[PDB]
Amino acid sequence: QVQLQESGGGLVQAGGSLRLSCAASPGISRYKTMGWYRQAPGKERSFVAAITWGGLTYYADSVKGRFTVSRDNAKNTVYLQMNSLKPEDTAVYYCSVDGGTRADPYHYYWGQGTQVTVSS
Amino acid sequence: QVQLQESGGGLVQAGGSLRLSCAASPGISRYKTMGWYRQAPGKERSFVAAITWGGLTYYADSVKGRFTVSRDNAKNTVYLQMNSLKPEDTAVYYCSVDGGTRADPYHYYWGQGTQVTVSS
Amino acid sequence: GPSVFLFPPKPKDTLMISRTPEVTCVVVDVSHEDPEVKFNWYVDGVEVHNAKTKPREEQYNSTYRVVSVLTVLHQDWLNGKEYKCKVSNKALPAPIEKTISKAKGQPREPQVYTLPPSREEMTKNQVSLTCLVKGFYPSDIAVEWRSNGQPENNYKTTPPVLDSDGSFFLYSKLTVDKSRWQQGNVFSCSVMHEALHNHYTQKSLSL
Amino acid sequence: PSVFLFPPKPKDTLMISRTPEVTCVVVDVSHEDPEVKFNWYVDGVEVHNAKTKPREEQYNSTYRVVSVLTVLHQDWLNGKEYKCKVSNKALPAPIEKTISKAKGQPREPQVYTLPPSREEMTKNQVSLTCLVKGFYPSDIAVEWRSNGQPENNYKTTPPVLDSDGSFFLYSKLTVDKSRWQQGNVFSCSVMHEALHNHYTQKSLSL
Ligand SMILES: *[C@@H]1O[C@H](CO)[C@@H](O[C@@H]2O[C@H](CO)[C@@H](O[C@@H]3O[C@H](CO[C@H]4O[C@H](CO)[C@@H](O)[C@H](O)[C@@H]4O[C@@H]4O[C@H](CO)[C@@H](O)[C@H](O)[C@H]4NC(C)=O)[C@@H](O)[C@H](O[C@H]4O[C@H](CO)[C@@H](O)[C@H](O)[C@@H]4O[C@@H]4O[C@H](CO)[C@@H](O)[C@H](O)[C@H]4NC(C)=O)[C@@H]3O)[C@H](O)[C@H]2NC(C)=O)[C@H](O)[C@H]1NC(C)=O
Ligand SMILES: *[C@@H]1O[C@H](CO)[C@@H](O[C@@H]2O[C@H](CO)[C@@H](O[C@@H]3O[C@H](CO[C@H]4O[C@H](CO)[C@@H](O)[C@H](O)[C@@H]4O[C@@H]4O[C@H](CO)[C@@H](O)[C@H](O)[C@H]4NC(C)=O)[C@@H](O)[C@H](O[C@H]4O[C@H](CO)[C@@H](O)[C@H](O)[C@@H]4O[C@@H]4O[C@H](CO)[C@@H](O)[C@H](O)[C@H]4NC(C)=O)[C@@H]3O)[C@H](O)[C@H]2NC(C)=O)[C@H](O)[C@H]1NC(C)=O
Repeated sequence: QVQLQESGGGLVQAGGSLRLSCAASPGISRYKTMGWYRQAPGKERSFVAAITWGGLTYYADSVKGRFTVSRDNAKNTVYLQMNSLKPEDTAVYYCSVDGGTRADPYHYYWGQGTQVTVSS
Repeated sequence: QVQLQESGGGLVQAGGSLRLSCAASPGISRYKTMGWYRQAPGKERSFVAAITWGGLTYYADSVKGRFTVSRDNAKNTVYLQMNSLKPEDTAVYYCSVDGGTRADPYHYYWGQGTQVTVSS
Repeated sequence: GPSVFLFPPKPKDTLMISRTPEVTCVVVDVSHEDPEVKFNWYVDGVEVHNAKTKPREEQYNSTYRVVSVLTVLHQDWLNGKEYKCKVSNKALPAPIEKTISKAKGQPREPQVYTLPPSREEMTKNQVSLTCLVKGFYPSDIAVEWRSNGQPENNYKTTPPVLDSDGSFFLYSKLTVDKSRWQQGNVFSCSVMHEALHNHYTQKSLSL
Repeated sequence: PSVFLFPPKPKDTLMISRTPEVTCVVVDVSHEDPEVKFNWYVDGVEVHNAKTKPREEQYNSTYRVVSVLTVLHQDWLNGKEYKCKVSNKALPAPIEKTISKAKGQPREPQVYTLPPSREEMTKNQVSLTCLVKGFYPSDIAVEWRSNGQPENNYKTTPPVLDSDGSFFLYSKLTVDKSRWQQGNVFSCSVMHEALHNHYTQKSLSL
């Protein structure tokens, strides 16, 4: 079956950096958009970044300038590079294979989640 | 390297009958609906009959009751039985492989056309 | 590959206790080698089983079209309850799940104004009677015209349109024979929307 | 791939001071066949004046290509009828789409202005209404004018099909009740091909 197995979580203090990565089962991500979503307790799961198969990147305003999503199309893995981590960035991060529109997306698959917590 | 070959056209007098047939290349018609269209000189192509792979039949009112479409799914051939032919029925007759909607169909393949003439 | 569409109830069905609101799951582009498709339903992620599946219905394009109807115990949809349809099929690697709910956010009440025909319009044999419904949210609404209590047939209504303030308005035009208007006949515009008291209101209109 | 053909905007075909465009949009172009080719027909004569933008990837990782062809404005008004043909190596035969102005006897709009209902002035903002009815075909344009400068804060419904086969719509202008009360003159201006000079205005004040 399809897996979306993520890695690279942990704890960092404010202003540090961390590289999440998420490997796709073969085929399933090919020609499709891979997106990152994160969820804090007491809030919904919410959008962070996404990269199209052609390299177009989209960011939530909360995180523009500080995170950078990228992708290795050949190995089926997508990456999220987090810089200037601030305590608000504490959450579980789920990666997805996405369709639809930027304003109204459709979520094909979800990874099982990684915790990333940034202490002050 | 012919797809959709129609046959059995010819010349007939009013009130006569004729059995059009159309053989498809292996594969191209399987699970797909096949149609008949006709074009008279001085007019554009227009719909006559169609039969879906599951055997549902559609007709233009011009020919309802008078024409009968049928299909041998295993032989990949569709048949048009024209009865009580009247002088408007003169035209070039094309078979097709169709998709889409009745009101807005989409044509995968076209036959090369056979002339059918109904005398006075 | 087969595709799924999930449709809401009709505004009237959720507004009247006398009517059954239904949520509808449509599967098109089902192929012939594998006709069979799931239906599993969830109101708020708890599985229900009240759904009615009709037999698959062949289409012009030689694909199947399957429909599953779930009837909602009216107050649920009206409460922001969330409904999920999930379909898998041998031609689908993983199931497709679609979700639907009432528009989220604060209901705002409609405002109903009737407008007489313009003084010019009486050179015509029929005058236009106008009802302006504005300031409402969500867009779901039902508007009808009534005279003497009995219904009125000869009216048309615009689709809801987005006003710049983020709410909707529409207009309702009832065409009456000028004689009927001038003889002092009283006409009535009736509007239903959830944000109204009693889910209902009129405004009257007469010479 | 799917294909969508859009008419010119009404304004642009009604005023000579504006250029009407016909627009062909192809979505769901995949990455295995990035290539899309376009053929245009003005009443079955192939043209070649058309502008194809370079394809632009979308959020869902399919492409969207748009080809724009410009109309010899009177042509759209003369009922010239337009055909887009889209070829793509993932489709056996092309997709062809056609579009034109509705045919039939053009009927003149009738423009009525309506004061706000008085139950409305409990608000600081009142709505001014324009009824445009009896018109055919549906291509039309409505604006609100005061003192010559336009009015920004107006909305208009889409044309609706009336029982006689003709169209109507409404246009709602919101003004500050102070503005309504001072005797300010407000103007409903509509353009439509059956109107004299393609134009008429209808004004209204307390
Ligand atoms: C990947 O992501 C893609 C983009 O993110 C996405 O593309 C989208 O694809 C869908 C189809 O799958 C397409 O939907 C069509 O949209 C038509 C209207 O598009 C307008 O308006 C919408 C807002 O409603 C905008 O989103 C569009 O950009 C477009 O804007 C217009 O653009 C032109 C060009 O600049 C301007 O001049 C206009 O002024 C501007 N106007 C507006 C208001 O925006 C819509 O009308 C289509 O409906 C027709 O087909 C439907 C069935 O699919 C029917 O239900 C419906 O009734 C219509 O039937 C048509 O009716 C006509 C009138 O009778 C007939 O002449 C037609 O023959 C008939 N068509 C039939 C029967 O097929 C349609 O829904 C989106 O527009 C498109 N989005 C964009 C931005 O291009 C992909 O789908 C995604 N794919 C995947 C796999 O994820
Ligand atoms: C074989 O032949 C089949 C039969 O003709 C044909 O099925 C057709 O498939 C197309 C697309 O594959 C599908 O198009 C969709 O239609 C949606 C609206 O469908 C309504 O209304 C149309 C008329 O406009 C009717 O034709 C439909 O039957 C359906 O009727 C409704 O049915 C229910 C239940 O019976 C009734 O209760 C309703 O009252 C009734 N409504 C009527 C009669 O008006 C349309 O909204 C869809 O567009 C949306 O998705 C597109 C992407 O695919 C977007 O581009 C577009 O903007 C819309 O986006 C959605 O927007 C929502 C916000 O409002 C979001 O919440 C959604 O998330 C978002 N969806 C997205 C992004 O996916 C879409 O165009 C036809 O409906 C369907 N017809 C039938 C009869 O089943 C097959 O295609 C054919 N296959 C082949 C291979 O040829």
